[PDB]
Amino acid sequence: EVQLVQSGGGLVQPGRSLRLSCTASGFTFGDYAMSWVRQAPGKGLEWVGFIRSKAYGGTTEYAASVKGRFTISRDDSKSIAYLQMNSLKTEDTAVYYCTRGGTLFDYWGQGTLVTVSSASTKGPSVFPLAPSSAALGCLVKDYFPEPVTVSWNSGALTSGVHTFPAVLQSSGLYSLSSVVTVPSTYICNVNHKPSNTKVDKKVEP
Amino acid sequence: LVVGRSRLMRSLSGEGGMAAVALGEAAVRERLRPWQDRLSVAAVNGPRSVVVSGEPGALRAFSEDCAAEGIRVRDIDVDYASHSPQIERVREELLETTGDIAPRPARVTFHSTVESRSMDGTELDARYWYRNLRETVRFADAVTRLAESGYDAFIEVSPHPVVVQAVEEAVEEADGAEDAVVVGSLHRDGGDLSAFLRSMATAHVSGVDIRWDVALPGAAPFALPTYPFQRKRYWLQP
Repeated sequence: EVQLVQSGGGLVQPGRSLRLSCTASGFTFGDYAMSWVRQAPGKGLEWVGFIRSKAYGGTTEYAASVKGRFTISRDDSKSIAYLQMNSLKTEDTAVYYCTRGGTLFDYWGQGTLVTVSSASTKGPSVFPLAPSSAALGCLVKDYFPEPVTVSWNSGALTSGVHTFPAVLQSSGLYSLSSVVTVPSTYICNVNHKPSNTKVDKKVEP
Repeated sequence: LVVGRSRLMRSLSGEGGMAAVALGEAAVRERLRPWQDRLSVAAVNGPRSVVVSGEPGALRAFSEDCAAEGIRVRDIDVDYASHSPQIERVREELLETTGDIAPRPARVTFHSTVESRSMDGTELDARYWYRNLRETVRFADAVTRLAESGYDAFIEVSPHPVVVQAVEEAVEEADGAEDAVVVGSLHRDGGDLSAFLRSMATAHVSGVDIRWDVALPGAAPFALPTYPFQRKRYWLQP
């Protein structure tokens, strides 16, 4: 159907500003109200605010936790919706969707994932995992930012591998594990691209 | 690989040569076995054509020695003598120049000519390319027993085809199909697009499917006549 195009994600420092941008193609932007929904891991959808279309005023409404911290603007001549954020906090690393309509959330955009971070970039530290219980793997710890790629036998062994999402701990750095299963030489190759490092660590079977 | 092998073989160049002879297989082995300039043959283009490489003295002696008792020898203008025991004493520089390779899996069946078998993409390292550089390449056997595997389009990719004779005279005797097509890319007397298009059409008229819309990126289809039928008179009494 109609297309909502969204942009404005990236890396942020806790306590500064950032503005999104959402354009609309296929329908008249000057007749619909616009709502904003944030999505962060460990929680569901959350309405954060909405703005009214013209011929009905220009009143804007926000949530309790963001009233006085965020603002929403629009331009119907060039037909964009803007979300401007001041004094961002580290718990708002999220993907933002723009929804057509104030109450009937009829349409949802593709969204952009924007994150506020206090830690700098860092190379990973891959440690072997010796079985002391068949399965064997390696742990990628204390790296920044996403993503990282893990391979076994330079892309030869692809069966039985169980990579895991990098859950953010309480510190601010990422850590995941990659474990394969083999009944009973064995190395895992971890590539961190934005820091340009490639480690090949052998794991004891 | 290319540049490192190039100037590592630059150092030993100027010293020894190569000559093509066509007299027999173990025949030529017996001819130069009275010499010890060579441990194994250099290459085998066909069942009747071989190349002898090595030090200038023994190569000259064999060329002038067999010049009176058989098929004439063509001295190939090679500055060095590869596929010879001359390679061995210079391994270590090679190992320390190309000992940093990451072999990836191969999409298509790369059929080796030094291991005489279908290799995998993960088995390519410093000794693989050394072994390539040192001992024989079995090209005639490889093309013959690839022709038996069900391949009938030996398209060459080279600025000048020099192995078409060997390819045909090798595929001729294999228990497969005879109408396997062998075409080059460019010749001595042309490098334009017309010659490449003619080679492509020669490959196409024998079964290979060629997409011809790439060469006309700015045209529109025309209105053409229909198929000319060839008719006789079939008429049963009505």
